[PDB]
Amino acid sequence: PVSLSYRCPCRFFESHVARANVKHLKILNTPNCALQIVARLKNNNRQVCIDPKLKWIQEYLEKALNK
Amino acid sequence: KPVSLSYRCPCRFFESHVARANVKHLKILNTPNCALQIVARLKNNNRQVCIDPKLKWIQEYLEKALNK
Ligand SMILES: O=C(Nc1ccccc1)Nc1ccc(-c2nnn[nH]2)cc1
Repeated sequence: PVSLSYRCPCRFFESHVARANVKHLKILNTPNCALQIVARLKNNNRQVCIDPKLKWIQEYLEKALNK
Repeated sequence: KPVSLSYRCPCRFFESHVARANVKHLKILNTPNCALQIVARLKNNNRQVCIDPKLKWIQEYLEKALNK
């Protein structure tokens, strides 16, 4: 089958994930995709794509970086 | 050690020469007790390595993911 770009592993996102329920975030190197952010959740150990506009993500990433 | 028994921060060492093009993804650990929270999974060899948070391209990489 023909493919016209690399597939985006994230097609849908969750908007109601809390920072406290995240083991880690993964930021996928898929810059042409709208959704690059995955969370692995603490309560069940599953991965979900998450809303990149969640304000807590920004402070989470700033703290990781400004070290 | 199993993780359940580990008190050590996960990243012992970091790498400063990881090219953006060789990164499958960055994993940002939720470990505020620790200095190094950024792990890259590499495309060419599939290793996970901790990376220097001052690596040149990381900030722009992360900002682009957010700015959609
Ligand atoms: O392989 C790497 N590290 C490692 C850690 C423990 C044991 C053996 C090896 N690092 C690595 C970093 C960057 C690149 C690379 N190639 N092109 N762009 N980045 C390849 C390997």
